[PDB]
Amino acid sequence: SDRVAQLTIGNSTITTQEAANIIVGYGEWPSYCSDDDATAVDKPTRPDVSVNRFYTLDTKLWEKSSKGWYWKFPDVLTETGVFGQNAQFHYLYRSGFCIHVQCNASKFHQGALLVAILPEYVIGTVAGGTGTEDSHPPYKQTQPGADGFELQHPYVLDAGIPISQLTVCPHQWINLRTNNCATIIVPYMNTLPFDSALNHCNFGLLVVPISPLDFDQGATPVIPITITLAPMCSEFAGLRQAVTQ
Amino acid sequence: DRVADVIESSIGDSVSRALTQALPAPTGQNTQVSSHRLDTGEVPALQAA
Repeated sequence: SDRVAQLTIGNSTITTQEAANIIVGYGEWPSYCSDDDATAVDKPTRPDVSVNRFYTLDTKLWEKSSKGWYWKFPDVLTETGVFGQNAQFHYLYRSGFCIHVQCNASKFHQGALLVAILPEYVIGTVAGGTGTEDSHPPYKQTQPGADGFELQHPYVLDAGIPISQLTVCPHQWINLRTNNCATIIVPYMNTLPFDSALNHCNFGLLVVPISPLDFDQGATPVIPITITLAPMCSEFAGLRQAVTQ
Repeated sequence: DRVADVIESSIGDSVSRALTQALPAPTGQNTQVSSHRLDTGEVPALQAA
């Protein structure tokens, strides 16, 4: 009664028989915005079930040489579903998330993925190699939406910070000999009650292989990793027309 | 003994009428909940500058 679990939100239900408990980001469940914390004077929309549900957005293939991937969050879920819509029509957005990364293999396979939540995950460039050029990461890299982006220098999280310390962030590992999925529940985290789901990304989801995937030849070599996230306590205010970016 | 219009004659009132009072404004005014109102007769939005 700790390795098996079921997550049910909206009209979606995730099952898992090898999970390793659930992490609750910074030990705080997602809440709605207080009356004294808010400033936007208009009564917000709380679609509830139409947006607070499990969107299974992407699948990556883990290979004996994969570097790792990340997904910026507020964004990843735009354009997809009713959530996407409310995020485009409204200026202000607010919401916590239930992230469930899954990836299974056999008892004869081995490997270990680090799954973390890095708030305000600002990306940096290699500065033209030498460090004299003041380059900047492109829209395609800082806000990749679904499909995420692949890391080029995971050791420093493409941002000059050691991944060795990335665990001071809500994390969970996917050790194949132990489990087959991670489950983080992040609350809304920003220095503001609401912000634009479009141009600001509250945090990134990191999935990095720290202990390389490996298996004797002959065992199914296609080992996918699938991301499934679900917004929680979604609130929207500041209604205008629909906006893409 | 008097002439009436002299007993009334409000001439000499040193105090100013006012009409408005000063209230405490330590913080900005709060916003209370509102709901839809579909009714004839009450038109807040209509003014006369």
